[PDB]
Amino acid sequence: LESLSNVKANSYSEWITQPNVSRTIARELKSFLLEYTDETGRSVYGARIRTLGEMNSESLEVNYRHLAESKAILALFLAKCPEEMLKIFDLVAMEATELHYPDYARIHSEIHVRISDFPTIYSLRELRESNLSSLVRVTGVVTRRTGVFPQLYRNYQ
Amino acid sequence: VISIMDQTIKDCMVSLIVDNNLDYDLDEIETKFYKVRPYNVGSCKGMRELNPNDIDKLINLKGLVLRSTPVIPDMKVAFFKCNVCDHTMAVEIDRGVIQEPARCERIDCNEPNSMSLIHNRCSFADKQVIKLQ
Amino acid sequence: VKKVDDVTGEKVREAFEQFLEDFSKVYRAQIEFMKIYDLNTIYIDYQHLSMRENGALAMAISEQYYRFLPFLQKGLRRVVRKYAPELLNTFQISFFNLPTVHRIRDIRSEKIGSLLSISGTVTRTSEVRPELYKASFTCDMCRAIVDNVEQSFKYTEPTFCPNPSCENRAFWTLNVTRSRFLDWQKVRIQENANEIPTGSMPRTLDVILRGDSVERAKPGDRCKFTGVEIVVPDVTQLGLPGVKPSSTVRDLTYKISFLACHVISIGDQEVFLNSLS
Amino acid sequence: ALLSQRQKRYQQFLAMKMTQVFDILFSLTRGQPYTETYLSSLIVDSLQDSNNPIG
Amino acid sequence: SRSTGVPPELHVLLPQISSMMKRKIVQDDILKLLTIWSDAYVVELNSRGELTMNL
Ligand SMILES: [Zn+2]
Ligand SMILES: [Zn+2]
Repeated sequence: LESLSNVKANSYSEWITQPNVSRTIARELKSFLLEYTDETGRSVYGARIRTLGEMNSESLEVNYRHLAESKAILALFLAKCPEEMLKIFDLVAMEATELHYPDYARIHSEIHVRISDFPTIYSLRELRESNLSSLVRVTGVVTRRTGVFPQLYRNYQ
Repeated sequence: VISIMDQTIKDCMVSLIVDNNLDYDLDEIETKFYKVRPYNVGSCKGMRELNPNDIDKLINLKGLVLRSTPVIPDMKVAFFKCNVCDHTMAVEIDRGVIQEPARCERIDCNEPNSMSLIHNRCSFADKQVIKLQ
Repeated sequence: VKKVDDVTGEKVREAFEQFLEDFSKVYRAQIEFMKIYDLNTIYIDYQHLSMRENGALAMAISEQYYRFLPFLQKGLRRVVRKYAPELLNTFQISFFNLPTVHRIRDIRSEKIGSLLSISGTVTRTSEVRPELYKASFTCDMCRAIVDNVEQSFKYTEPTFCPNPSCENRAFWTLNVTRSRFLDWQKVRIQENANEIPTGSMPRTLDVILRGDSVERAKPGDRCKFTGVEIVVPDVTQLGLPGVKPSSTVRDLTYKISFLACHVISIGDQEVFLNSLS
Repeated sequence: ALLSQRQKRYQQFLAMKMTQVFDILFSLTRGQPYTETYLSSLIVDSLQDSNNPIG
Repeated sequence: SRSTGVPPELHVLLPQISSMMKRKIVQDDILKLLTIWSDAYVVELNSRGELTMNL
């Protein structure tokens, strides 16, 4: 089924929105979150989920490169259509961590995924039109900052 | 007078040139519009002396320029295109009013309220507002 | 229903494509250069344009540029399809090198819709923003979708649902994904000292920049622009003396602005010597 | 003779420059009512920004 | 992310690789990978004078 996700007859976002493809990579994401190997480190994400469920943290942190090794095209789809991919990765992380920490939904309703160590970096003068609707990493200085207020509730800034 | 002068100029071209067989350098003049502007009216009573009974009567004044607005384009011809069949009309202005067609003029296309105004294909005339002291 | 065939524009497009295909071959090379580096704009030199059809093609394009502009876009989209489908699967035109430069006082309503080049010292610049170029909408009564909704200087919603099974009108949802946006910037330029007689006031004018031309205007620069004259909706003309035209009632006041498709700033011996006869 | 050649050369400077001048009028000028005073101010402003300006 | 198949230059790839490796990767490191498997990557040089690699 993973190879079938490579074979695409539509646009990148169009293929993902298909319910069969969405459930296909949902299973593929679910498989990886518990199955990984780092030689001596072995399944580091098993410990990552362990300490995250220990803290009941809402911040679901993932390293970018690790996903691209076990699941080659799964990480690249995440990069090209981050909104569509993270939408279901919210549910997959919820169900995968509930394999280790069930009844997590009893207290927290959602699991927003925090990507880390994304390799491609852009400056504020390099944001081309082609970079729209894509995951980007930029660096700068905090000039203006607003307060904390709830949004239609959850915090917003 | 202006219409008379325009006709007089047309008559002058017809009578004094081609009827006189002098030349024929008047072909385009039949179409172009003229205007004659009276300037040397007798000395007038100035701005502060004007009265309501003087309305619409030509007068004379002197003064100083203070403010000048840029060249405002005033509409003279409107360009309409049908939003479903792309037919183009040419509606002129009659006494400062624009008549928007309610239906497409083509026999085949009779959709009501199907016409649209294209701003940049219209024809405009130069208007300048000047302030005199 | 067969639409009206604008025979004048189609003849322009045929000549415009033939100009691209035949003129010596930088224009073919330019498209390939765009493909390599993912470029979005093609520049055309007007002196090259005047060298075909004994200048008649250039004059016709120059005098009614706003009318023929879609036909030139259709002309190039065929060519990029023909010789660079990658670019087609990924678009602006910019003219320059006009032989005459018109001063700010030459901006008159008789030239609306024609191509002209002006010179004027820049006084202000505004921050760039994206401008809606070609939008798309989805129906409300049904789930139909409307694409390729050109705006043409106003917020134009579709006038009909394309499906006969739906009767929706004047209700739409704006799409933020399939729609395309373009960079846009406003520049205030001022007449030069050498343009006006001594002791006289200098004029001012507002110029519009789109696409790659943005951020090329720097305050204090003696920039030169190339583009066409347009009219934008204006409400400041109300209250002025004189009889005001009306449409039916709606008011239709206008003010003149300039749309520039090209920006250059003008202030080594071998470079200098090559530009002189 | 040297002064004569100075005169001869300088007119050729204007005699050849006129080639790039009839493109100025041909391009965006549209009627006869244009007077020489208005045209002269236009010509100098078109060549003012070039490397070889004209008075 | 590229609309064309032209590979990006090495001077962009290596900084991106180095951050992922938590260790700086230099030009000579690429030649080690090429020695092990000759058909691993295309190694055509860019006309700009910058090394490139591609699948
Ligand atoms: Zn119609
Ligand atoms: Zn509908």
